[PDB]
Order: sequence, then C-alpha cells, then structure tokens
Amino acid sequence: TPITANFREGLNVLQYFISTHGARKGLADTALKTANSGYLTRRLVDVAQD
Amino acid sequence: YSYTEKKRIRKDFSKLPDVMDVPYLLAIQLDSYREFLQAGATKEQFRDVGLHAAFKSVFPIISYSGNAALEYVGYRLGEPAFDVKECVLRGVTFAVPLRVKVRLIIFDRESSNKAIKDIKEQEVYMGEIPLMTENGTFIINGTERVIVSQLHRSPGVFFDHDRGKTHSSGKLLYSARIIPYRGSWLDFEFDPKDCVFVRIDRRRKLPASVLLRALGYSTEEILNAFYATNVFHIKGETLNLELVPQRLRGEVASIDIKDGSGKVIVEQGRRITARHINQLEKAGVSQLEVPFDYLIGRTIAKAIVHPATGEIIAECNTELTLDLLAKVAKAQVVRIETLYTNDIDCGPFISDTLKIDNTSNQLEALVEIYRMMRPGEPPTKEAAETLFGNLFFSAERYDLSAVGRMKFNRRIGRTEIEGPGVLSKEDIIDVLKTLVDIRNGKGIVDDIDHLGNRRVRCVGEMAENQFRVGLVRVERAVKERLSMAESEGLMPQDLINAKPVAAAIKEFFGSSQLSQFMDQNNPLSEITHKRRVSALGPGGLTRERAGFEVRDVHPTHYGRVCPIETPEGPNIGLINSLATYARTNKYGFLESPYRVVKDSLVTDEIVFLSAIEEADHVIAQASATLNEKGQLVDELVAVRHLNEFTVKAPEDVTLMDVSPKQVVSVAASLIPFLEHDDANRALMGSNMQRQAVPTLRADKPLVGTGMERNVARDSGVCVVARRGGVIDSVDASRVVVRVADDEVETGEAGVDIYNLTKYTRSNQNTCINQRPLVSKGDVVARGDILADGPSTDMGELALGQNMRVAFMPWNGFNFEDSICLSERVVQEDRFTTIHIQELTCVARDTKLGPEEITADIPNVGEAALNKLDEAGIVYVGAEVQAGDILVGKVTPKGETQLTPEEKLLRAIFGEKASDVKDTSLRVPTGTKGTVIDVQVFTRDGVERDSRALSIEKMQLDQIRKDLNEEFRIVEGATFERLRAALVGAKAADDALNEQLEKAQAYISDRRQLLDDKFEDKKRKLQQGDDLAPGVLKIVKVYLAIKRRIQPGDKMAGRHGNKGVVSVIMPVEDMPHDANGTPVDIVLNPLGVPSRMNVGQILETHLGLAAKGLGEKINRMLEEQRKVAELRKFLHEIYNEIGGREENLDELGDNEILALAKNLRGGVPMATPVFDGAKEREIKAMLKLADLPESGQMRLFDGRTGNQFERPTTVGYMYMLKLNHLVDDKMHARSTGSYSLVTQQPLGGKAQFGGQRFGEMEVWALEAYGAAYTLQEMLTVKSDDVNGRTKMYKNIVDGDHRMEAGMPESFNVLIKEIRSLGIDIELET
Amino acid sequence: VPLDGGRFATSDLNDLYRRVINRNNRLKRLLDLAAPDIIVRNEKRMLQEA
Repeated sequence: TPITANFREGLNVLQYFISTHGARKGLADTALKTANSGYLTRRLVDVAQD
Repeated sequence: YSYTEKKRIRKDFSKLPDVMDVPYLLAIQLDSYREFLQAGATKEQFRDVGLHAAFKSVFPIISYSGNAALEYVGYRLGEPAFDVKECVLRGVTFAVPLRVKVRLIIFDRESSNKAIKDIKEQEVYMGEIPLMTENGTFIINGTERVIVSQLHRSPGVFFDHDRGKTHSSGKLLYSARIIPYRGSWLDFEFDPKDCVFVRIDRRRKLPASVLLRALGYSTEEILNAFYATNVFHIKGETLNLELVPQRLRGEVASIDIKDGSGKVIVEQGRRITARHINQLEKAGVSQLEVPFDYLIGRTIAKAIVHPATGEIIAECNTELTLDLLAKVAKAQVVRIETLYTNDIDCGPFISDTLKIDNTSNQLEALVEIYRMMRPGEPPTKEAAETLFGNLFFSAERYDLSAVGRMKFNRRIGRTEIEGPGVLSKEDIIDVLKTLVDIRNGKGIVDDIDHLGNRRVRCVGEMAENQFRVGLVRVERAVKERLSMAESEGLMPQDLINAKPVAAAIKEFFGSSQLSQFMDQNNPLSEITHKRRVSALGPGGLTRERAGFEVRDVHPTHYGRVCPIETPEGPNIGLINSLATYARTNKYGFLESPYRVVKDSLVTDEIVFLSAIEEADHVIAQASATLNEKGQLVDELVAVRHLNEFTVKAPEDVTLMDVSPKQVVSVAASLIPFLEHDDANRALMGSNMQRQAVPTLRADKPLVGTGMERNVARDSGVCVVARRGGVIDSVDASRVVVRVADDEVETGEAGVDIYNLTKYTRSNQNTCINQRPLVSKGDVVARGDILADGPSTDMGELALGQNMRVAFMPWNGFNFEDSICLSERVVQEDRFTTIHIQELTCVARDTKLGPEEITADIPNVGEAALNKLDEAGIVYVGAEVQAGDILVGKVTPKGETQLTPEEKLLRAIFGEKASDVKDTSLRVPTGTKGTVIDVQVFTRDGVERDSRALSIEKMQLDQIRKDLNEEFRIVEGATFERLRAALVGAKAADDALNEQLEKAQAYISDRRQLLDDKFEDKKRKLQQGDDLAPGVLKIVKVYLAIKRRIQPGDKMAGRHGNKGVVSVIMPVEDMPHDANGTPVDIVLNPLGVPSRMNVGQILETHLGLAAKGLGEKINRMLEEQRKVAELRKFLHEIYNEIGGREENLDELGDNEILALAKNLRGGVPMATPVFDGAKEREIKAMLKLADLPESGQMRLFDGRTGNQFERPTTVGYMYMLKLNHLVDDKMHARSTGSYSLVTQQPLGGKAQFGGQRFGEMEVWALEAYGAAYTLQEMLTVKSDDVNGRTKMYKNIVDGDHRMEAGMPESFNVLIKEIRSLGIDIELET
Repeated sequence: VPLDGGRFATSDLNDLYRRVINRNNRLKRLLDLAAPDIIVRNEKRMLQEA
C-alpha cells in the first residue's frame, strides 16, 4: 500500500512512520561514505605519485 | 481551571478527545532509583532490586577449614550530611550513611548445636549512597551529573542464520548463541561438513560429542536423544521389518516391499504417494520382507553382544557393513538395535559428529576441555573436574537473572515461568534438540532488532550491579581473615573492610561512559538528556562493530522509541530517545498504552501492551472516523497485524492508540506542523531546539504544540507552589506564602519559604535566574507556578523570540542558508545573552618554600594596586579586563644567575633586586567581564583571613533576617487567632487563661527551635572543607560576560533551517509595507523545494493571524470600549473555529482587563504534532483580522522606492539562537611556544589558535605546480629552530629570502633509528 | 620537565634504560666469583629479556 496523501494535505501518524525507514537509512549512509571515499582516494594517490 | 491559566489562554486546534493525560516525563528515573533505596520500612521488605538483594545472596559465608557464619539482619539509611544548596558550594557529593547489622555466629566445626556464640554488632559508615535529588540529577563533587539508561541484549538464547559466508552453502540457519547474564557463554555452530561443534567463550573448536560426554552421558544415551530407536527381529524370511507408515512418507523406495501374503504395496522404482499411504492403514501390516542391501545405509544404536558367543561383535554407534551381517548371522541375535535415519527429513547431522571425535570415556573428555582453556597445564583428574563443574553448574561465577529464566522458557517451550539460576543438565540438552529442528526446516531464526529481545536498563540496575561486584570483594577479604582468626580475638567491626565498597562507588561516577556531564541550557535539554537511552557502554556494542542492523529503525518502534529523534554524527541509531507515553515493564522491556476495542463500541479501558504480545492483536490508528457512538464508521481503517502496515476491515479492530503524539519524543513534540515536514528535517529540527541559549527577554511563541506547558513543570528550574494559600509577601529574592487552615497541620501552618536562586555558573557557562510572576493578595493552589526559570514565560517554554519575517532574495545576502537581519533586532536587545565564566586559583606547596596567598607582590605597577584590595581579592563589581590580576600569589625562587645584560637594567631603574617571581592569575586574551561573586575556601585548622569573614558574616545575616521574618508572621498569626476567640474587653475566664498560657508556650517552642536552626547553620559555615592534599587555599572568582549578537553568529528556526547572519543592515534598506512596518529577518525561499518543509510556510501564515488579531485587541483598549464588547470579540475567536473552547467562567471586570493586557502582543495558538489545523481554518482566521487570506502582500523597497512586481510572503516566525558564538571560534597566532621532542607549535594554552596541515592538504599543493609553498609550511614555518630565527630577522629587515635548513621532525627519526642498531649514512 | 606543585615527569624510556643498566652491572661484577653453571645460564637470560 502506498502513501496517498502529500506534504501539503498533511501526513498521518502511520504514513509518517513509513517515510522514516528511508530517511534514517539515507542519514546513516552519509556518515559512512565519508570514511570509504576518504579511504579510496588514499590508495589511488599512493600509486600515482612517481 | 487553575490560577496560572487566568493570565494567558492558548487556543488549541485539537479535534480528538483526550482519554489519558500525559504522565510524569521523568517517571523512568524516579521510580527506577526508588527501588534501589527502598525507604519503606515494613516487616517484609520487598526485595526485587537494589542493595537489599545483594545483602541476601552473599550474606552466608562458607569459611574454608573453619566454622564462621555471618547473618545479615538488615540495613538502615542515615540522615544526609548537607542540604542540596550547601553541597553544590562545598562539594560533599551529597553522601548518605550506610549502616548494616551483622550477626557473628561461631561453631566448633562439628555440625552440631553446641558452643554457639551469637554476637550482634551493627557496622556504621559501611558505604556512601549517591542519594539523587528530586529532579533526578546526581551531585558528585559539587557538579551536576545524570545516569542515562542502557539498551542491551536480554539474557537468553538466540538463533542466527548466516548468509552463506562460511563456505557458500546457500542458507544456514543453525547458528545458536546463548548469552547468559553473568559468566562465560556457550555457542553451538555447524561446520560446513555437516558436523555439530560447541564453542566456549574463547577461540577454540570443540566437538559436540565431547559436550555430551563431559555432562555424564555415554555414547548410547546421547545417540538415543538425536534419533529414535527401532525394533527388529529375525523370524520367517530370515528377518522381519517393523513398517511405520509415518517414516516412509516422502521416501523413494528402490526395493520390493510386496510382502503381506500376496498383497503388493510399492513396486521397484515407484514413489510412494498419499494414495499408497492410505493403503497401509486399511491393511494394518507390520512385518515386511526387505533385502539385506537396504540395511547397509542404516547404523546401530548400541553395542550388540550375543550371550552365546561371549564377545562384542558390534560396537555401539557404528555404521553397518557386509561383515557385520556375517557376525550377526552366526550369532543368531534375535534382538537387533539400530537408530532412526531418513534422507527426506530429520537428517542425522549430529550422528556423524559423534563418530568424528574420540570421546570414548567421560573422564577423558573432562581433561580435554580443561586443556583447551589452559594449554600446558597439569593433567590432573581431581583438579580439572572441579573447575568444569563450577563453570555451568555452580552459583559462583555464573548468575542468571530472573529476566533470563523467563525468556529461556518462552523460546524453548517450557511452561515454568520462574526457573533456577544455575543451568541444569536438561536445559543444556534441550538447546541442542531445538537447534537440529530448525536445520531440518521446523522453525525460523530469531531477530536481534526486535524490541522483545532487547532490554532497557535504568539507573537503579547499574548501581546494584556495580555495588555487588564491590561487595563480593569485601566479602572475600573478610572470609580469609575471619576464618584464620578467633571470633573472640577479632572484633565484628574490624572483620569487614569498607575499602572495596567505598572505592567501587567513586569509580562508577568517574570512569564510566554512561555517567556524563549534564548539559544545562534550556529546560528542554534537561528532560531530553535524562530520558535519552543509549546502546553503547559496558556490555554493549561500540560504534564501529555496529554495522547497519543496529543503526536502522524497526517496525516495532511504534510508540516506544522515537524514530525521528536521533543525534546526527558518527553515532546515528545507537542513541535514541524514548517516547512520550513510554513505560518500562516488570522484567525491563518497553510497554506502550493502548485502548480496548470491542465489536460494538470502544470501551474506556486502557491497558499497557508489551512488545512480543502486540503481534496477535490488530492495532488500529489513533485517528479514525467516530460517529459519536464509540464505533468506527470508516469502510477501511489503517491497522497493523504482524509488524506490517495494511488496511483491514473495521470489524477486526481489537486495540486502538491513545494519542497520535505517542510515537514522537518530548523534543520532537515541540515542532508545530510536524506532519507537513520531511523526516530528515524533523531530525535536524529537534537538534536546533536542544542547543538553545536563554535570551535576556523571554517571549512566548505565537504558535505552539500544547506540550510547551507540560514541559516546564516537569523541569526543576520552575518553582511550583507546594501548599496553596494567600501570598503574604513577594520579593525578587524570595516568595513567602501563607498556608490555609484547611490543608495544614495543627502546628506551624504558615511556614513555607521559597528562596529564588540568583545568577549561578551553569555547566555550559550560561546564566540561570528566576523571576517572580505573582503579586501580593492573589490566592494560589497546589501545583501553581509562582516563579519561572530560564527560557520560561508564565509556565510556557520560551526558547527564542519572534519577529517579522519575509521570503525574498535580497541582493544575494541570503545566498544558500545565510540570514539577513535588521537594526531593530540588535537595538531592542532581543538576542543579547549572558555568559558566566568561572576562574579558580589554587595555592600549591612547592618543595622550595611554602607560602600562602599574599596581596603584596614585587615588580608591579601602581595601576594594579588601585584595583586590588589589601587582602588580595578584586572588589565585586569592577570592570575586569585582559591584563588585570585577580589574586596575589607569590612564588619563591633561587639561583637567579643574573646576566651582565640584566645587571645594567637593574641599575638604571634604581629599585632593589627581587628574587620572588609573580605568577598570579590573570584574564586570558580576549576575555572581558564583570565580577559578580567571589568564593573562598580554607582548609581545616588554618587561620581565617580578612576575606573569609566578610562573606561569612553577610550569609548569616541574611539567614537571621529570613528567620526573624518568618518568626514575625507566625507570631502575629497566633495572636490574631487568639484575639478572634474571646469576647471584646468591656470597661469562662479559666479557659481563656489556658489559651494565653498555650500562646506563651507556643512562642517558646518556636524560640527554642530558632536557636537550634541558627546554631547548626553557624556550625556548618565555620566547619572547613576537606580539600585535596597539597593545597592551602582555593579561591574562585566568577566573570559575567554579556555577549551581544554580531555578524557571523549561528541562528536557526524550529524546522531544521540553520543560518549565519551576514550583515546587520540599517532600518531604511529593509523592505516595508504601505503602512511603514519594516521586516526584521529575510530568509531564502529557494530552500523550500530541496529541503521540503511545508510546515515552515504554514507556520508563517498562521503566525500572521496571531499577531494580526493582537493588534485589534490592543487598539480596542485605547478606545475605552465596554467590557461587554470585549467578551464578544473573545467569543468570536475561541468559540468560532473547531477545537477546544473555554469561556464564560471568569470574572467580568477583573479578568477581562487582565487577559486584554496579556494578549496585546499576540494570541498564542496551539497546533498538535498530528492534529493540526487544515488550510481552510488558517484562511478563516485571516478573514477575521481583515487580512488577505492568500497570506501574500506586495512590499515597497526602501532603497529604490519602487514597488515589487510579485507579492511576497510576510509573517511572524519563532527563531532561535544556538551556542556557536564567533568569539570562541576566531583564532589567530603568528609566533608562540613549542614542545621539546618535536619543535611544533602548541595549542590549548592561554594563547593558541592554529590549523593542522593534514596529509590531504599536502596532496592539494602537489596537484598544482607549487613547490616553494609546500616546502615553506613544512620545513621553515615549523620544525626549524635556527630556521625560524633567521627567517624572522629577514622579514623585519625587509628581505624576503628562505634558507634550506633541516626539519626537526627528521632529526628525531635519525636518532631513534640508530639506537636499534641500524646505520644511516645521511651525509654520504 | 617539572610542573606545578614541585612534581616532575619521567618518560617510559628512562625506566627501560635503567633496567638494562643495573642488570648489566650485576653481570659485570659476577665474572670473578666462580659462578656455577646453574646461574651463569639464567643471569644471561635476564639481560636478553631486557
């Protein structure tokens, strides 16, 4: 079942709980990409210095 | 309808009726610690948690080679040392005396009742209890601290399913893990070769046959538990098979089973079907003919020993071969033993593992396990058998709590609710029986993210476990001392030691990650920190090994854990706050309230549902169609059956929510129009309200959520009247109320003194003050608000202030998130805050010469003498700035070794040489403030100086004037009640003389108590404090800094919209309307589409109607209208729109002028988090205030004067101010000090400020063609003693040149690598 | 480096050098005392572990 209402008409108590699953997963990924991208650029620059 | 609501009424748009009021927001902290104290003294002490449970487990002492038993009679709590206000200034940690009564029972070690010695001695001062305050905060060393809850795994058994990570064998759901409460854990894992393996809490691999042999079971008994036994006999056709119709279901038969006296059943190569299954029950045949080739795949269960042969021809639990039939045929064994086996279902996975290990004897397996835990140890049979039995079968080093025994019976399937703590032999084999059933396809693996498997600890559980680990250390030390000593020679008090007990309490509040500092900025941050529950700490997962399952939300978090409240950063998901209606269960789980729904109507019965029991009932939605009869009139209602969201029929509803706000937390319940914003902005909006600084002027928000009133009462900063009555006298320092004769005792009725605290230094360096809001002659009741604390206005939480806001890009000043401000926001002092800084000085004891604090110091100018007093303390109220000295501290020195350059300087001055240096405390650079208070501390036995007597005298004079004032009130009250009893004097008598004698004895009782309350207070003030060894006198001076708003400050709203002020533009450049009212804050409208927060725009439109209606009420007062006309206008506001309407219950003249003067600055509106007003109701309010319903109006520019082409949106938005001032962020340093090993610039001292040139900064310079710049900031500007000296001289002369030099970071690597024996030819 | 209160600080390397120096002098003074084989093999291991 999808979410019928939108942000203007207002969400329900149960419809707003569904949008939290995708939001928390998005906020949890931006905290991990800062460590993997910073680790990826260190291995590529150590082999292209000479 | 109380008295505090008669001043300000808040209109609410809530359309759903309230069934259950919001409980105490700190009920999880007060009731959790109350069980730890157990102040109730009855005959049967309810022992479920606390120190009383630890005094009953380790109470009996089993003395080795002796007879000494100690019986614990009980404990008694003592009176506190100091008050809550005296402990924060003296630092006594608010300790509580602990007295225990122990009984010494002696015996002759003969197991008889002869020569019994009974000594009863009660030990005093055994330990110190924290004894937290009423708000829930702990006072440790004069600093406020709190104990957050912990969310860890529940003790029990859990089954995991690996995702093919072992050997890529598809899916393996046979990972069994048992986590007990205390002691080592045993885990059962399956090898890729289909072999069971038990794993102790250590890196090792033990077979499953060794675990069964160590318990005492043989190979034949263990084989019967895995597979059932079968019967066989050799009669007729040399054999007879017992055919079971259930075992042959689903098994292909390649043999002939045509037996049955001419009745065929299954032919060769035919798969048995349900039709062939029904053929066997009607016939009832039990014996069939099977060739000897089919029995080869089977195995025996026990050893086959024929009585005629006399020797064992077949071993127990061994596969059958062709030679086994030759031995069994000649023996003619009528009875044949075998085990069950089936390739279709119930595969013998553990049967193959028993033959892999050489577990022949039970004693041989005990020494093999002890060798795995201790390699190279002595192979003793009696020594190893004692350690194994004391690991999983003894009360020592293995304790299973009551919460673990209840959970273990639910997973296994036992009917016993309560079980023993020590694991039994039946419980160890029952886990292996449930593990092999899940592998065959019977059952599923459990989930670790389910709230039914997790447990939320409390402050009372951690204090009891930390006290038990410290009590067992004092119980063990007393056992080794009392057993080797005589009962008459050793005293009962000296037998036990209080050192390990008192040390365990101090280390728990100073070395634990859970016990942390309490941030004190606004009353909203105080309640959020006490309710915040984390998953880290002792006995929990850290930030790195969490992964993604722990950092994710689960559908079982509905009404228990806030899904939207989570601190951003590295720890996302680990820390999550509780819900509003969250309540702990009896075992420790989370429970949420729900309503009882019947088939016909909805009853008013409210029950608290657990986590595991919520999967059966169908939970409906909090908001549904109601036809005023208790029955749902909707065709389809959103329900939840099993952790899923789906629409169901209205005839299947069994439960219903209590309120829509039961999902969000307290911090998230303050964001209006939350249903229109996104879940990402709701998480960031909850953090802007947490880091709010209390301003100088507190203004209530025009739009609220309704929870702003119930959040200030639960906080400890607001003064709540305990006894209702008439306010006799009110002042800015104290509030005195007179208690009525109804709710009072017989004596000392009107005795209540409320002392308001002044500006004190908080934990976050913010001012805290309380202002009175009641006048003399106003009656109050129980629960009324007499005075408000910080960020509080008449009982309502007022974090920031509000102003006129617009939405238009103004010359690019609001580029992405920047905010443009006007001049009226800084001229009216709206965001001006007050900071309180603490500066302390200590007088050490040097080995050269000991000297106390002296004001006379050498090498000082006449400018410091005028400000410094003769004692050595600056006056209270001076403008102390950078370079001014606070106290005078002399430091003795020796061996000056005056250089010839210094001798010439001392001669041109004329003054004599002084060897004493000046190391007095000064103000750091960039800090300016005003002294408001100075506190002194003197050790015991030292002489008081001229400063210790000035403050001490002023304190006792205030207490005496406060005690004499209360004595005058009770004196006149006793005489007034006495004069109102007898008749008037003109021109029985014996009863009136007794009343005069009672009045004379009444004033004598208050007088005798007056000196006792004055003598003990003078005793505490004259008693010195117990400071640390090596200090003589410690002085603390406070500085008050009034930081004004400046460009660069960080300002945000309530919907997660951060911002930095760019330029404070004058009042002429701001866009104004046709009337001439300019706006103060201009925002950026481009942030709405990406950062989807529709509630931010709906708040601006609703805020315009709140201030728009306030102008009509204030203008109506200036026209001197009748009171009957104002009551009609107020009725057109509260009784017009849908929601709560309250009126026609106040006084005509008195209450109308009181509400009109309070609502002249805006009508407060309440908008719930999920029951907000629709768009049709917002436009209806603008029509009443003669405002455009569209919410937009064309504004005139102030610079060019031309009217804008498109209409803009104006209104009033509640803004906040965050603690991100630029005074603590701006830093600059050219030259400073360096270290010794590495000549690098330092940071964190009085003068500091520098940027670390990281490795990623180096790769940015290498990407360019820059070579001289990269070498400059790496060799010359740092790590060069002789390089920086010559470089600084070249800049002053005016010659820009650089020398090569040598980096100091490289010379250290040369000397350190040469000590290892490696040669380095650096010169070459 | 001394700090406030008359106290000073010593690095962890000063303790390692002190342990190897005193054990070296205990071996430098046991070269003419006619030490048997039972102790001449253990006193060398005290220096090897340092």
